[PDB]
Amino acid sequence: GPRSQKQLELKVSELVQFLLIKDQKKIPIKRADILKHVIGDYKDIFPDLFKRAAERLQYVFGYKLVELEPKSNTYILINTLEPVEMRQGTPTTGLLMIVLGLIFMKGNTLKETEAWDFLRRLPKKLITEDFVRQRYLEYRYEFQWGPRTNLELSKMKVLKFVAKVHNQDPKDWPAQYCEALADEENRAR
Amino acid sequence: GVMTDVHRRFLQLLMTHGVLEEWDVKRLQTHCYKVHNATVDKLEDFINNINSVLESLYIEIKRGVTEDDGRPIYALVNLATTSISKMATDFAENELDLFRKALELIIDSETGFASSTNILNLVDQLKGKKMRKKEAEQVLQKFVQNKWLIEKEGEFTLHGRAILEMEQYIRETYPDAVKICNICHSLLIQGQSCETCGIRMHLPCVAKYFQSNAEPRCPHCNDYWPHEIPKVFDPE
Ligand SMILES: [Mg+2]
Ligand SMILES: [Mg+2]
Ligand SMILES: [Zn+2]
Ligand SMILES: [Zn+2]
Repeated sequence: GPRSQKQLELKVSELVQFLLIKDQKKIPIKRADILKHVIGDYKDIFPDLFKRAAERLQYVFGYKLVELEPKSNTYILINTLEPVEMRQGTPTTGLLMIVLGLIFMKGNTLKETEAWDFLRRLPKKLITEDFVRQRYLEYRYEFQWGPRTNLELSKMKVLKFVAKVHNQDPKDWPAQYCEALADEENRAR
Repeated sequence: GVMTDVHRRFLQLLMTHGVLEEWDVKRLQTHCYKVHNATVDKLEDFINNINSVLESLYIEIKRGVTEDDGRPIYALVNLATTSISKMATDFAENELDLFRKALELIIDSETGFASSTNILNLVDQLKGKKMRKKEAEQVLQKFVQNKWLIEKEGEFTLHGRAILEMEQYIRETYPDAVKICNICHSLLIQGQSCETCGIRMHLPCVAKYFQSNAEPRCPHCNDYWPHEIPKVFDPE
């Protein structure tokens, strides 16, 4: 029918939304699915329309819309940038992070064994004994953070970390969190 | 308008996140600059810029403020009215319909909160293929994880983000059940009402309207104001 400038701009917008939303799922997106769920009667002018989606998609959000296999009839989103709480990073550092993590979470102090059975699960004994030389303080086998770390990380960062594992961070944090912020403020002076 | 990689990367992030509080978006804005090292515009000026290359998409980085304590949030929101779809795309038919049903309850609810149990009863109603309460309890956590829903004490309210996204939709769809603040005049999900009127206003609105006033009086009807006046938001 009669489609104004905006009717169309709205359509491309709709499409770039569709794509954006899907790519999160790393689907990948089907041209027919694109056609059923967005184009409707605007099919006649689609290729030009797609072209626009593609460009806006690239230009405003910096995503390259790409068919993944030639003649796939299927598309995906590629990040043009750029690219990318503690960071090709070391293997052990993750481990540590987890551990210094555990420690923050159960009241800044935790017994040994309990973690250990639970840890192998996911060089244990020896690496964590030497973790002590630097990052750790252990008595008897109770655990605390140890001096080295606070110079290298924060209660907040450890939080961001434990956060990112499940994602989020309001819920496991709030209890802990409040000090973590009282630490962020503590860090200013 | 002049777009930079810093701007696109901001948008990429702002989206993977549903919504962000003011400081987190400046923490963000600055991040993108430091990751792209120049002078960093007043976050406010930065945004307006972007919002302006967005016009042709008829979508905007929108600033809003929470119904529980008036924190500033920002989401990427559609100016197009029929925003059933940002979620329509994200979830299953049955999941979407569960949201509807839940939203439907949040609105009628005097509180703007609905019990989990009241919601789950609606599970046999659900369109788009049978699910069970177990499955349903997860999905509700999904909506929470994605900032469409908020929970307090096994009850659920719309997330600020939800409102920013779908206010349009909602009002057009539930005109006789929606509530609007005086003052703001915007959609209002939870807030204080007057006992004499039936007037309602968002907490933060009640905070500001009666700010520094020793005798808060109901604006319409001027009766004495029955509820505790919140102290307006400030960075602390
Ligand atoms: Mg790993
Ligand atoms: Mg062994
Ligand atoms: Zn209001
Ligand atoms: Zn009144």
